[PDB]
Amino acid sequence: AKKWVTVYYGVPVWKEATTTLFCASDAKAYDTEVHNVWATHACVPTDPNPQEIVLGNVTENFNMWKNNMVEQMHEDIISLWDQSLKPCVKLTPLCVTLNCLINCNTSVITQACPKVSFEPIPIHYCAPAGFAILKCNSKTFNGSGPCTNVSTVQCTHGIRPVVSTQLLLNGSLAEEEIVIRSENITDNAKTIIVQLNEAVEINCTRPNNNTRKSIHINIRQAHCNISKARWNETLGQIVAKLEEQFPNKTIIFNHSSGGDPEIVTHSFNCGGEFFYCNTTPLFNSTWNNTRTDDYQNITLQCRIKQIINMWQGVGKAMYAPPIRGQIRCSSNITGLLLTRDGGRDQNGTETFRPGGGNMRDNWRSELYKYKVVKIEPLGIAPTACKRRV
Amino acid sequence: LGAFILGFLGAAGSTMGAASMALTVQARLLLSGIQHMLQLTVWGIKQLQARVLAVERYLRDQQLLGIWGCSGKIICCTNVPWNDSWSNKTINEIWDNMTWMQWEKEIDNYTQHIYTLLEVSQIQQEKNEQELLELD
Amino acid sequence: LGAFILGFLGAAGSTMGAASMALTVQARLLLSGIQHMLQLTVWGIKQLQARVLAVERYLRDQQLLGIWGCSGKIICCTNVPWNDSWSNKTINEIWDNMTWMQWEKEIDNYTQHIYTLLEVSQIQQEKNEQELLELD
Amino acid sequence: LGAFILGFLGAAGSTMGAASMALTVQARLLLSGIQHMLQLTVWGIKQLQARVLAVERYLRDQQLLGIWGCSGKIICCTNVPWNDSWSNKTINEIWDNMTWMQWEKEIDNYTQHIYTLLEVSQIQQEKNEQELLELD
Ligand SMILES: *[C@@H]1O[C@H](CO)[C@@H](O[C@@H]2O[C@H](CO)[C@@H](O[C@@H]3O[C@H](CO[C@H]4O[C@H](CO)[C@@H](O)[C@H](O)[C@@H]4O)[C@@H](O)[C@H](O[C@H]4O[C@H](CO)[C@@H](O)[C@H](O)[C@@H]4O[C@H]4O[C@H](CO)[C@@H](O)[C@H](O)[C@@H]4O[C@H]4O[C@H](CO)[C@@H](O)[C@H](O)[C@@H]4O)[C@@H]3O)[C@H](O)[C@H]2NC(C)=O)[C@H](O)[C@H]1NC(C)=O
Ligand SMILES: *[C@@H]1O[C@H](CO)[C@@H](O[C@@H]2O[C@H](CO)[C@@H](O[C@@H]3O[C@H](CO)[C@@H](O)[C@H](O[C@H]4O[C@H](CO)[C@@H](O)[C@H](O)[C@@H]4O)[C@@H]3O)[C@H](O)[C@H]2NC(C)=O)[C@H](O)[C@H]1NC(C)=O
Ligand SMILES: *[C@@H]1O[C@H](CO)[C@@H](O[C@@H]2O[C@H](CO)[C@@H](O[C@@H]3O[C@H](CO[C@H]4O[C@H](CO)[C@@H](O)[C@H](O)[C@@H]4O)[C@@H](O)[C@H](O)[C@@H]3O)[C@H](O)[C@H]2NC(C)=O)[C@H](O)[C@H]1NC(C)=O
Ligand SMILES: *[C@@H]1O[C@H](CO)[C@@H](O[C@@H]2O[C@H](CO)[C@@H](O[C@@H]3O[C@H](CO)[C@@H](O)[C@H](O)[C@@H]3O)[C@H](O)[C@H]2NC(C)=O)[C@H](O)[C@H]1NC(C)=O
Ligand SMILES: *[C@@H]1O[C@H](CO)[C@@H](O[C@@H]2O[C@H](CO)[C@@H](O[C@@H]3O[C@H](CO)[C@@H](O)[C@H](O)[C@@H]3O)[C@H](O)[C@H]2NC(C)=O)[C@H](O)[C@H]1NC(C)=O
Ligand SMILES: *[C@@H]1O[C@H](CO)[C@@H](O[C@@H]2O[C@H](CO)[C@@H](O[C@@H]3O[C@H](CO)[C@@H](O)[C@H](O)[C@@H]3O)[C@H](O)[C@H]2NC(C)=O)[C@H](O)[C@H]1NC(C)=O
Ligand SMILES: *[C@@H]1O[C@H](CO)[C@@H](O[C@@H]2O[C@H](CO)[C@@H](O[C@@H]3O[C@H](CO)[C@@H](O)[C@H](O)[C@@H]3O)[C@H](O)[C@H]2NC(C)=O)[C@H](O)[C@H]1NC(C)=O
Ligand SMILES: *[C@@H]1O[C@H](CO)[C@@H](O[C@@H]2O[C@H](CO)[C@@H](O)[C@H](O)[C@H]2NC(C)=O)[C@H](O)[C@H]1NC(C)=O
Ligand SMILES: *[C@@H]1O[C@H](CO)[C@@H](O[C@@H]2O[C@H](CO)[C@@H](O)[C@H](O)[C@H]2NC(C)=O)[C@H](O)[C@H]1NC(C)=O
Ligand SMILES: *[C@@H]1O[C@H](CO)[C@@H](O[C@@H]2O[C@H](CO)[C@@H](O)[C@H](O)[C@H]2NC(C)=O)[C@H](O)[C@H]1NC(C)=O
Ligand SMILES: *[C@@H]1O[C@H](CO)[C@@H](O[C@@H]2O[C@H](CO)[C@@H](O)[C@H](O)[C@H]2NC(C)=O)[C@H](O)[C@H]1NC(C)=O
Ligand SMILES: *[C@@H]1O[C@H](CO)[C@@H](O)[C@H](O)[C@H]1NC(C)=O
Ligand SMILES: *[C@@H]1O[C@H](CO)[C@@H](O)[C@H](O)[C@H]1NC(C)=O
Ligand SMILES: *[C@@H]1O[C@H](CO)[C@@H](O)[C@H](O)[C@H]1NC(C)=O
Ligand SMILES: *[C@@H]1O[C@H](CO)[C@@H](O)[C@H](O)[C@H]1NC(C)=O
Ligand SMILES: *[C@@H]1O[C@H](CO)[C@@H](O)[C@H](O)[C@H]1NC(C)=O
Ligand SMILES: *[C@@H]1O[C@H](CO)[C@@H](O)[C@H](O)[C@H]1NC(C)=O
Ligand SMILES: *[C@@H]1O[C@H](CO)[C@@H](O)[C@H](O)[C@H]1NC(C)=O
Ligand SMILES: *[C@@H]1O[C@H](CO)[C@@H](O)[C@H](O)[C@H]1NC(C)=O
Ligand SMILES: *[C@@H]1O[C@H](CO)[C@@H](O)[C@H](O)[C@H]1NC(C)=O
Ligand SMILES: *[C@@H]1O[C@H](CO)[C@@H](O)[C@H](O)[C@H]1NC(C)=O
Ligand SMILES: *[C@@H]1O[C@H](CO)[C@@H](O)[C@H](O)[C@H]1NC(C)=O
Ligand SMILES: *[C@@H]1O[C@H](CO)[C@@H](O)[C@H](O)[C@H]1NC(C)=O
Ligand SMILES: *[C@@H]1O[C@H](CO)[C@@H](O)[C@H](O)[C@H]1NC(C)=O
Repeated sequence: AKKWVTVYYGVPVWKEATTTLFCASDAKAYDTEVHNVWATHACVPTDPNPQEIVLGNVTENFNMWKNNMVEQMHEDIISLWDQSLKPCVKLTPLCVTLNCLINCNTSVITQACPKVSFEPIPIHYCAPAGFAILKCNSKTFNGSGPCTNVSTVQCTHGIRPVVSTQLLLNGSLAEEEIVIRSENITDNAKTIIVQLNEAVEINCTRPNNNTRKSIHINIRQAHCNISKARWNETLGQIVAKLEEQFPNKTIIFNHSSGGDPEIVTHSFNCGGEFFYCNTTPLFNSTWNNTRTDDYQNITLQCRIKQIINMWQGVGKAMYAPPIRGQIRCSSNITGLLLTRDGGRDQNGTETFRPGGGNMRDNWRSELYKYKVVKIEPLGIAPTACKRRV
Repeated sequence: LGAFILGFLGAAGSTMGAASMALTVQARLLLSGIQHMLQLTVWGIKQLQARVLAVERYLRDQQLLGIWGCSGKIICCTNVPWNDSWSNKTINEIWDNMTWMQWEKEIDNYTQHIYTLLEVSQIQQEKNEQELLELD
Repeated sequence: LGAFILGFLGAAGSTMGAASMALTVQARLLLSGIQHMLQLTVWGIKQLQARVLAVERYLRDQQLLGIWGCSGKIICCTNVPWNDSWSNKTINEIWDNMTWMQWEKEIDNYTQHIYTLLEVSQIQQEKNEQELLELD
Repeated sequence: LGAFILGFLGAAGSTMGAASMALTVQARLLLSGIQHMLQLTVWGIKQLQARVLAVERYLRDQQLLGIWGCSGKIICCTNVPWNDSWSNKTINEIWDNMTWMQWEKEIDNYTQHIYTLLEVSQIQQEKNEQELLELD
């Protein structure tokens, strides 16, 4: 006939926003716990009546490695560690704008070091006034692939700010099957995030019994235990998924390939105790469709350290000596960070060494379901009307 | 009404024709008329700032459509002819298929150009109206 | 203004003619321009949710009157002839006697039928306008 | 937009012509789209009551302009001739010089008289429209 342009208003159209999100955690405001002190001064109470509006037949390209929301959580946690664990000596680099002998002299800071309590708390990132947060609901989701069961919410689920390497601690589990996520496979640079569907437990202690400070002119020793009869089940499903990506090659796990002590070993915290657990008797086994472990209590030898390398930028640190005794960590294991060793020398093998260290990758495994979008209401479409003039 | 305060013309996922036709059914119906905690206060305000901002944005854009002669109307109509180099599609398949999210990516290249054509057409209607004021 | 946020056309109890004539007097006047407790917060919100909901309902029905061609107007006017089997009363006694609460019960039987006639008349005006678009 | 919620036509201090021309630039841009404490609650409400009252006053006066036939329009236009005993100034110097605060004191004597002329002109347009209803 005769097409004509018209303008509508209130049209459902989405975009991508780059806003700030206020946190919302269930605090206490009375104890001397660090996270309860931080959550009281900058967080609001949790929403008692949440509403999840399920959308219809919609599809959204949920990219996860280009998510700007995870770039905010990482900057909201660094501001917590500067209020929690004050280092005794904070040695950090500082260069001068001189082209090239560049003047790069260190700048140390001496602060008081009180041994404070330490325990994470689940926080909820909520959308500000005027924006909305989308959420996929597919049981696989694939990572940067578009899903179909998109539903909108206003606040995310419980997210714990646990900082660890090689094994993602406390958090959410998978829905029905162990899925693997990676930005791009076969390029051996991007870390492969593996989410488990069953909580693998871990207990780490040192009661007292080792007040022996030095040896010659132990308090620096601890251990962990993993249920071998339960851990083999979850590992048996990981190799079942990895072989689906490489059917002719051989899955061969291995220890780390070296580097900094916070990467070669596991590293988590419990009341200022910076456990550096040697994980070689957990990834030494080579694999095929059958096992190569043995046949309960895998003694994961750990060690408290004092001079660490900060994860919140370059630069060493030095904390106060450890507590006298009774340090317990009744944790869980929900994820697993694995790298890959490919190449032209790869003679039908698959090496999956433990990686991690980039804390942004620690939270991308948690903030993969969400995305912050805004509502643009204009719209233009052709029609058959005509303005009478 | 379309899962948010804004975007009330219809719910996403449905096609443009099926959503606009369902609005009229929702129009006749809505017009004929046929435990606690002290921290509910903070969330009582966060639920209000989203409603006041959505209303305050509504009234702003409702008045900003006066640049195109579509002031105060959610569904306007202009007199600018629709090019064929923009979409090259019939009015039947655009409204029966291609929901709003799909249609936006279809004309996202020219959605900034069409805004320039609508304003020029408004000044022409205002100037042509002014010429008749010399007579009447 | 009529003891509530809605119902601002006049106060109840007064007749339809006396209320509409008193509104114009209130129109010229308003246009020419001639102890505490912490629990005042909870009631500070309850007094806001009644004002935001009354505004949000106002804008919804103000735009829903586009079905009858009375969009954005609190006092519209149509072209549907008034039947005599509905009220059978003169325009003088309807406005001088019979306040709004009494008039509603007078035509409550046909108030659902008249809504059907107003929509059919709007589509006819839109279709007849479209036929003139073939010429102009 | 003009440093307050109301007074959004422009910022004070700028002349009437420079403010009205700058609004159109702000119109195309906005349309194309190209620590905490518990006592933040009390100030969270005081910032809302100023926004709800400004919107509720906006909708009231927007509908009260129906007395002059300028309902729903922020920039109307009438047909009452401008006297020379009111300002006796050309349309060029009024818009290039004399900002809004200065212009208000210029016609504050007659700003109450002009309101009487606008209402009489509206009733005349309504009565003259009613006479044509006898024919059409
Ligand atoms: C993953 O998630 C899991 C949760 O599912 C996380 O597991 C949590 O880990 C926490 C730390 O690792 C752990 O917290 C500890 O709990 C101890 C037991 O709590 C219970 O008892 C207390 C007291 O009876 C109850 O109030 C409470 O409700 C519980 O029922 C606490 O006792 C611990 O506090 C002590 O340790 C911290 C360590 O820095 C000290 O800062 C703190 O001040 C306390 O220190 C005293 O005790 C130590 C023990 O040796 C002494 O050495 C020290 O000098 C202090 O001693 C004084 O006080 C004692 C009395 O307590 C007195 O006898 C002595 O003479 C001194 O006067 C600490 O709070 C959580 O329980 C644990 N949760 C679960 C469910 O297991 C896990 O960490 C997460 N993963 C990661 C990586 O975070
Ligand atoms: C887990 O990863 C580690 C990565 O370090 C890997 O351990 C090393 O693997 C390399 C690759 O085979 C080993 O290197 C060779 O090992 C043979 C066997 O002992 C040596 O004889 C070789 O030394 C001779 O050859 C060199 C040239 O090839 C000469 O330059 C040299 O002078 C010698 O003449 C060569 O070193 C390496 O020994 C191991 N190291 C250890 C500690 O294991 C490990 O194999 C991976 N795990 C699994 C299960 O694959
Ligand atoms: C996801 O990651 C994958 C790996 O992590 C990416 O795969 C890459 O894909 C490209 C496209 O084929 C490969 O590039 C090839 O490289 C060879 C070797 O180059 C050498 O020889 C050429 C001449 O032959 C010479 O000019 C060069 O200088 C080199 O000396 C080329 O011969 C091919 O023509 C082709 O360009 C990459 O090798 C491959 N990466 C790896 C690690 O194998 C993949 O692209 C990623 N996905 C997306 C969507 O980007
Ligand atoms: C698409 O996404 C929606 C998101 O809500 C999914 O709906 C949810 O489905 C689960 C089942 O896996 C429901 O959990 C069940 O809830 C009922 C009632 O609360 C309870 O009886 C069960 O024990 C179980 O907990 C969940 O409630 C439901 N969401 C809502 C808001 O009701 C839906 O399943 C997804 N579609 C597919 C095909 O997965
Ligand atoms: C984590 O624990 C494992 C426990 O096996 C440690 O592996 C063992 O480390 C020692 C120290 O280097 C190795 O001994 C060396 O063996 C070579 C022969 O390859 C010999 O030439 C050296 O003189 C030295 O005796 C030992 O072989 C190695 N165990 C195995 C099975 O290879 C590992 O070092 C610990 N890692 C961390 C970071 O704590
Ligand atoms: C990779 O690491 C695992 C860590 O569990 C190794 O499994 C461990 O293998 C040793 C072999 O010497 C087992 O010791 C055995 O103890 C029994 C009872 O005392 C004794 O009768 C045997 O003669 C032997 O000494 C140890 O129990 C077992 N760990 C667990 C938790 O059962 C595995 O061997 C490592 N593989 C390689 C290739 O390094
Ligand atoms: C493998 O590791 C687990 C934990 O790492 C060991 O479980 C622990 O076993 C001891 C010995 O029975 C338990 O102590 C007992 O607890 C009961 C209950 O309170 C108490 O009444 C007894 O007097 C005694 O103290 C200990 O509680 C238990 N750990 C937990 C968390 O329950 C297990 O024994 C290890 N396997 C082997 C073969 O050693
Ligand atoms: C799962 O994710 C991968 C990428 O992470 C998607 O793979 C690409 O999909 C497009 C179209 O589906 C293809 O054109 C590309 O060739 C694929 N690339 C690779 C490397 O596989 C994949 O589509 C996602 N799965 C689903 C169901 O969407
Ligand atoms: C780690 O410790 C937890 C408790 O701190 C253990 O969980 C208990 O396991 C026993 C079985 O041995 C059950 O009877 C208890 O009911 C469990 N506790 C709870 C609260 O349910 C866990 O088994 C330990 N795991 C390892 C590998 O040491
Ligand atoms: C962690 O695992 C070690 C190794 O099995 C446990 O040490 C054993 O403890 C049981 C009972 O306490 C003893 O009968 C064994 O003789 C111990 N083994 C050795 C080699 O000494 C240790 O108890 C576990 N941790 C916890 C908290 O139970
Ligand atoms: C660590 O794992 C244990 C189970 O191994 C979790 O305990 C479960 O917690 C949920 C939460 O409501 C309960 O519904 C289950 O009944 C618990 N099961 C058992 C066996 O105790 C525990 O919550 C996990 N820890 C964290 C921090 O998630
Ligand atoms: C989504 O598609 C199904 C397929 O039959 C349809 O029944 C349903 O109505 C669609 N959703 C909406 C909101 O129209
Ligand atoms: C894993 O270990 C358990 C005992 O802890 C055993 O029952 C199970 O068979 C093992 N898995 C495999 C694949 O052998
Ligand atoms: C791995 O297992 C397959 C059978 O599932 C077997 O054919 C193959 O030889 C095994 N690999 C090695 C290195 O023995
Ligand atoms: C749109 O149609 C006009 C016809 O007047 C034509 O001149 C113009 O080039 C068309 N626009 C484009 C982008 O092709
Ligand atoms: C919608 O698109 C399909 C092509 O995928 C086409 O076959 C169908 O005819 C279209 N619908 C209508 C009503 O024409
Ligand atoms: C239109 O925009 C798309 C992105 O949505 C881009 O890929 C394409 O090249 C653009 N086309 C033109 C003609 O600008
Ligand atoms: C209303 O008047 C019309 C005349 O056009 C008449 O046909 C109709 O029956 C009347 N309605 C009723 C309910 O009597
Ligand atoms: C109002 O009704 C009464 C009957 O109760 C009647 O007498 C009177 O005339 C009516 N008012 C007018 C102005 O006609
Ligand atoms: C009108 O409604 C009233 C009550 O709602 C009822 O008593 C009366 O009989 C009805 N009249 C007709 C004609 O339907
Ligand atoms: C304004 O102009 C009119 C012309 O019709 C004139 O009659 C009237 O007196 C003027 N007003 C004043 C205040 O002089
Ligand atoms: C008033 O108007 C007359 C006629 O245009 C003009 O000559 C005179 O300058 C004006 N006076 C003032 C004070 O504006
Ligand atoms: C503004 O007023 C000055 C006198 O103060 C005058 O000279 C100037 O011409 C006026 N501006 C314009 C644009 O006429
Ligand atoms: C106008 O009002 C001002 C003060 O508002 C007064 O000084 C002035 O004399 C008045 N002029 C006339 C003509 O009324």
